[PDB]
Amino acid sequence: DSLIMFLVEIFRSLFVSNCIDKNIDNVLLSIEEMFIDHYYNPQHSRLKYLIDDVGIFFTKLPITKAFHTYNKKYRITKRLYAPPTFNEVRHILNLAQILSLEEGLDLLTFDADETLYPDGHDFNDEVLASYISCLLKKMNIAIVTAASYNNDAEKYQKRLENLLKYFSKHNIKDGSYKNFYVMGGESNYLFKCNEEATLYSVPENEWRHYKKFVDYDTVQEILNISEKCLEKVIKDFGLCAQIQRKEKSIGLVPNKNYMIKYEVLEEAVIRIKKEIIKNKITAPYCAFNGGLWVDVGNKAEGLLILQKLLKIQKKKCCHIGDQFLHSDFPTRFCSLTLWVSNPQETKACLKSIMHLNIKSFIPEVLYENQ
Amino acid sequence: NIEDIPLGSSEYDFFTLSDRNVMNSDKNIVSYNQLKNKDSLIMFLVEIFRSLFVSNCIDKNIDNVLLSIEEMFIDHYYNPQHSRLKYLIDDVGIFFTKLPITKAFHTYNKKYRITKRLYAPPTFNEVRHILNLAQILSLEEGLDLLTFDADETLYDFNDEVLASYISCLLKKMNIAIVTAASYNNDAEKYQKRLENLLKYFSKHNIKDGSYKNFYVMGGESNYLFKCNEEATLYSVPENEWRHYKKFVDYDTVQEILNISEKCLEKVIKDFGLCAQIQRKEKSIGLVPNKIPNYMIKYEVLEEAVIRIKKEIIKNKITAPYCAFNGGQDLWVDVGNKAEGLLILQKLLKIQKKKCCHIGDQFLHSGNDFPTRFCSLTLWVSNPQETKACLKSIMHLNIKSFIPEVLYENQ
Amino acid sequence: IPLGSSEQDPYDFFTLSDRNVMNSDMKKNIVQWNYSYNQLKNKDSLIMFLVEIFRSLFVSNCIDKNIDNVLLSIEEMFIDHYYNPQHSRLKYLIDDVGIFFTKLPITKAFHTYNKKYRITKRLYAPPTFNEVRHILNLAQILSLEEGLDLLTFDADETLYHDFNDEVLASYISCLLKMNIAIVTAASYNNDAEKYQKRLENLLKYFSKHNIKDGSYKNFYVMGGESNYLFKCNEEATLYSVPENEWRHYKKFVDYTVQEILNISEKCLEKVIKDFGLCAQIQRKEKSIGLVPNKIPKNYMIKYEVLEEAVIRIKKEIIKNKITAPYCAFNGGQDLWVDVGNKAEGLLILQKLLKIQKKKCCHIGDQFLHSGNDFPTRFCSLTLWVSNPQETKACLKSIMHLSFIPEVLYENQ
Amino acid sequence: KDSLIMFLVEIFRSLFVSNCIDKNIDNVLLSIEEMFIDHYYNPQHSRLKYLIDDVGIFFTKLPITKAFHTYNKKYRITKRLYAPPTFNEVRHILNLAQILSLEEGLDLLTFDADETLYPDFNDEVLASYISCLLKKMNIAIVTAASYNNDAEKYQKRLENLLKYFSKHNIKDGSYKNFYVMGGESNYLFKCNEEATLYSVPENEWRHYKKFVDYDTVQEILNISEKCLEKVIKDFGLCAQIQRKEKSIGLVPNKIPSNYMIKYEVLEEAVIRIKKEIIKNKITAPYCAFNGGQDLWVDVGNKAEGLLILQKLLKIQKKKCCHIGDQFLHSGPTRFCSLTLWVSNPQETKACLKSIMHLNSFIPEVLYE
Repeated sequence: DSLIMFLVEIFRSLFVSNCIDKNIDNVLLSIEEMFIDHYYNPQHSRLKYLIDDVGIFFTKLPITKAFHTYNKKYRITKRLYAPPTFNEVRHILNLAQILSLEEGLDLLTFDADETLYPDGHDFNDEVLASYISCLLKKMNIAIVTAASYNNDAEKYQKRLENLLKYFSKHNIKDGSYKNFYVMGGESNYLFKCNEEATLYSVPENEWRHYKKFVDYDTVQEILNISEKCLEKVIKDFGLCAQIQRKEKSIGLVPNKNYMIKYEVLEEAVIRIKKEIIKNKITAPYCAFNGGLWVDVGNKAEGLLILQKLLKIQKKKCCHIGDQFLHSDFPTRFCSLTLWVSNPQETKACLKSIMHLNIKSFIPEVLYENQ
Repeated sequence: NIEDIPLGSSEYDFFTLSDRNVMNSDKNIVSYNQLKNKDSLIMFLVEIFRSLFVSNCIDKNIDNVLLSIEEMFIDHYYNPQHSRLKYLIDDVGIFFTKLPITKAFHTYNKKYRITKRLYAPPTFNEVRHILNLAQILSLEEGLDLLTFDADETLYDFNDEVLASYISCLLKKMNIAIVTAASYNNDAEKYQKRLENLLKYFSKHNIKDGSYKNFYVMGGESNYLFKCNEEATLYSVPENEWRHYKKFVDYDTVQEILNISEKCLEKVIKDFGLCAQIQRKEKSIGLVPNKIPNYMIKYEVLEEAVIRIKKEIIKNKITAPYCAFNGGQDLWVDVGNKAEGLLILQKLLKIQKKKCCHIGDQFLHSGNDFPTRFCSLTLWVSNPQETKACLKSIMHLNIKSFIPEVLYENQ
Repeated sequence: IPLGSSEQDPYDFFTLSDRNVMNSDMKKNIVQWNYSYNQLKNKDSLIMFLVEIFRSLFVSNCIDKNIDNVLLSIEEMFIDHYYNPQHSRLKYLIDDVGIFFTKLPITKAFHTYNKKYRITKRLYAPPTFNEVRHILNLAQILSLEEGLDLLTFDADETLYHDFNDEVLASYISCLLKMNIAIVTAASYNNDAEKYQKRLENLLKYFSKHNIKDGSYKNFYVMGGESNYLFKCNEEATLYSVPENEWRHYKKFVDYTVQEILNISEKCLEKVIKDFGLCAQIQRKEKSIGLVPNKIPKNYMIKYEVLEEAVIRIKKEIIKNKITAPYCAFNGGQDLWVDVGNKAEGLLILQKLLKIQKKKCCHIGDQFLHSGNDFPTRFCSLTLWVSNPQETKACLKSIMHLSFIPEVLYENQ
Repeated sequence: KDSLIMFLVEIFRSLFVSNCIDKNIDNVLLSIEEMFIDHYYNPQHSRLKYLIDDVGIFFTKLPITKAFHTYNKKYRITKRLYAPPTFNEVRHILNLAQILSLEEGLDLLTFDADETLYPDFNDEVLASYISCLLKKMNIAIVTAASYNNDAEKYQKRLENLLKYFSKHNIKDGSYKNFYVMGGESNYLFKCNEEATLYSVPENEWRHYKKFVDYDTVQEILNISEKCLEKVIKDFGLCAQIQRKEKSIGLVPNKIPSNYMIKYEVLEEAVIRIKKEIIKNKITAPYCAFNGGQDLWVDVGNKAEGLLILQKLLKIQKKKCCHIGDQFLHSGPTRFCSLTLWVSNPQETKACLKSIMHLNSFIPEVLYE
């Protein structure tokens, strides 16, 4: 809600000034030169001054070609009473990031909790599985999830079986199955795929040196502080819920199920962080309300581990998620992040990613089949 | 009559909260001015509880604050035009009953203990619950008519526990269904949408005379239907209830659709939409084509509504209508669900303190359906809330039952 | 004219109009810089509408380059609103914008202000509300290629106690050689001499410079907002213009006038008893006021109590169903309800002199009055000046209507 | 108190729109006073600190409930049906609670001269109160005007106040308790038997001040001088750069018979200065101030000077009270001593009259 709101008001002022359908190249190219200036000198840039929480530009964002591409198809400037909206600027920034990938991509990462199964149940989309299939032939595919199953690959495969079903038919002969990765526990458990389209655990020895270290005792007392507070949350609000503890995660689960108020869940999240602050713990963790789980580790550092493990340059990486569902350390600080809000947008970006170096193909981020 | 209800049939959310293609699931994360204009009475109470919370007194004795609010509510019930509440909030509505807002808060606070929170103040959704509680607690003498907004709270129908509650309440009061769907006077198509509800009526509502209390208002306020002993819908002739409705000349109805048709044809050209226009007897719509369905941008559909409203003002038309979106298509109806409610209580000769409407104000504008003007309204956002409110209505007068507006089994 | 004599503006917890607390020019601009967006937007919606446009151009880092395409598009809307004030696109975006009696060259006004003060060279301070108040004042002055026949001043806001500025008495004098009108809420019946005492040093200047060429006849004074008219004679002395002479240009209000005074008096008597005020009520033929008593100086009435009393009187006016035009103001230390309207007093002066509205200009400070009482740009072109330095700058530009118009600094 | 005043403004607004503020609101007020008392005991872990981050520290227990009753009984703002409490009335109530918390009196009373004493000093009734208060406490005046060691230049501004001391505060030796701190926190002065200012040697009080070396003080002025030099050329100013040893200023030139700089340019230049210093990794407390017509960046701050006079005169923080105007410097002294926010001379004399009667007199902070 920083860079998007930045352009939204700019377009709102061009709208009410009655010039947004005319030649706004002078305004667009000044913003683009701002973005190019920020890409070269990201510290003490002019964009940094206006938007202090702005990330790092790993690419040169062609925001002028992104607006012209979106406006030629959807004619948002021909609307007399409806200015450009939050979602249209978001589509334009997704359009600019895809257009900036002239070199191509070697690693494409997904947020499964938001992109592959936002419903909360196993993968289920053949067309989406087909896009991931053909993209796996050209690049590495990694999937990041907050599921807490420790290191048993059968539980993670249960959620992605419909996706691994498609790998069985087309992704075994050419050896592309070797490049598919799964990071469980946000950033603590890694899995790969074999010839039989089955997930197997990658031992820590093969990738532990790519993850920043956190003390075992530090991990535990994070869960200890989280445990006592949830116990008080149960007694304070008379909840019919139970605490489920794992090696690096602890959760507030309702008994089979019972409904916990969304506000009480948010209240519990604010008691946890505030308590961890009072004990002067500096280790990164992720207290998450799903409509509660406290994982030691976040999905952003999990994207970092995968970039080091595969030895990929920041330019050739792109992450796909839905920032509506979390409001968190932004994953945009570690990779190029597309923001998709429904499956039709996800299949639109994946189709344009399949045609990156092709000039005849126009980038689309909203309608897969239009 | 609809002349007394402030309709704004022809009168911006940069975040597009009402866009359900992007707002796909339970909404909770995201909105101040948007929630305020949907109901200024809720946000009026949200700001008062927030100050009591930040003054560190919301879990102590706040009866002094609640009772002065309740007295303002009682006074607004007695003189709704010159009351203090009418001055602080201008678009409140009419309190057809005295609202016991204090006991409604104690009831919600005793079960959910929202004042025990240290960091989350009472939210907009919780005050809406407390309001629904006050509306139900005010029904001390019962209900004679219960209206449902089918498009917002019922839809086809597929909920056996919901059908059972309606059947149980059908034995005690008139049940009316108001839908924006228009299938002319053919009750077959309306029967297909309410089939599982009518099939339940066949089993439990035929022997007693309860099936005679079921009404269906199609076309928002244009096509009325009743239920026979075979649990089958049949048209109530227009001549039977036409005098309960503000008369709109047939020449005015067609001209409204003619204005809407030419605006929509221009919207098709301006944006290259793969859509066509299907025209009904009293309604007209912009419908996306089927891909050899297509998609029209949510912002283009919102642009088309405003153009249609602005062109109707240019043509000096004061007839009530409802130009609205609906996610995927555009629809202009020469009809109004608020007048549809007024027709029903005039036909049934119901006094206003014995009527209750159930709808989801998130999915409609306050210009089309103004808040608290036809009857007392319940704002529900999910079926579990609907089931909880119906069971609470089912257990009126039953002192053993504590009214619940959020959780059915809890 | 969309008058809201009994309506009220949104409440201001910051009390910007409280002159006792906001008594420094340094205090005002700091609070203007922060706690002020809602009040400034209500004082003039077209200025704040332009502030947000430049703020977006500034933040996009293009305000230093060629922004003519934005400025000329804004100017086209001002021309279309001048040609169709009822259903202009500008009317849709700004409901309370008002009437443009002239074609405003807003592009040429921005250039003129920017080339002298270089507000565009700033990197951290975008254009402010007061600078887009200045560019618009310049746009209205540049719009008078066909000049002015009448120039009106709000003496309560722009000239004064009594008139005391000979340099300001120099500008009006040579301007008097066009019609000059003085509008004042001060009510002294048809007593021509009591109005003289407050314009004493202005009229004494007229005696030395405006008698020979006969310019003294074109000077007018509207007293009681719109109740008592005065002219100037050969001896620089005000004399009463009989009400019979001009009353047909004014909306007739039934001698209804007395009932407004009875309503306000009874409300102010309750106000005194409610807050234990050491004040009395003074009643004139067409006005009534709450004045504090003398200290056995004079006592002090709270600004908020004066605010409460104003709202009460206007609500009591509504419940009595009186729709006659009037003005109840706060006045800082004393309250006054007058059966008259300065905006109506301007229309009388325009009708009395039969002058086109394109040839009329008004000088006043909108910080000191409400828009429901004097609507924006509905009687004539209006210049919003904040201190005598801006008044002399604007008057000097009107004099030389080689000269580059200046509205901010008299010398510079 | 900008954050604390709006805290109560918003709470009294809800009591207004709930129709209960004229009724008995003792439960709401004493719930607030309990939060204030808990903050006085544990300021770092208080509920109030979570609500207001910049609340600071309360050196006294605030009787905000008694302050509300006192203000409302005389002015009856709860009888207003349409004008809820304003920012100023809560500010008046916050001044009442602080004066009411001084049960044991004051040993030091401090004045910001630029904000509350300069309408040169010309007010006899104000000079009469200061003379009376000097007979029972230490009176300190803090000024941003820096004339270095030269006491004759400072005395010009306080002449009519010092000449009032000459006729009343000399026989009892009250002049020995009058102090002047020029340069914000750099030049201390005292008064002698002739009602005349004399400078105090810095060696005698420098140990009460955090030390900044000639190397650091000068670099503040070097960066400011070059940023101000760019500003004069950027906007074509007819102004000069006046450099002193501990301050440097942008001063407009006089007219041929002074010129005026746009307030936005003076604000544009302060921001350029501050952001350039941060680029140079300087963390020393300086004060870049706008002041309407001329810019001044002084090495030092008025708050540091209040701490200097506290340690020098051996004054407990409960016995200190500062009088200033925070409308003029909202770009805080509340962290060093009890601070009253006054906006006009009548408020100053009202608050001062209440301080003379700290030990039947109902406190007043509005009209004397």
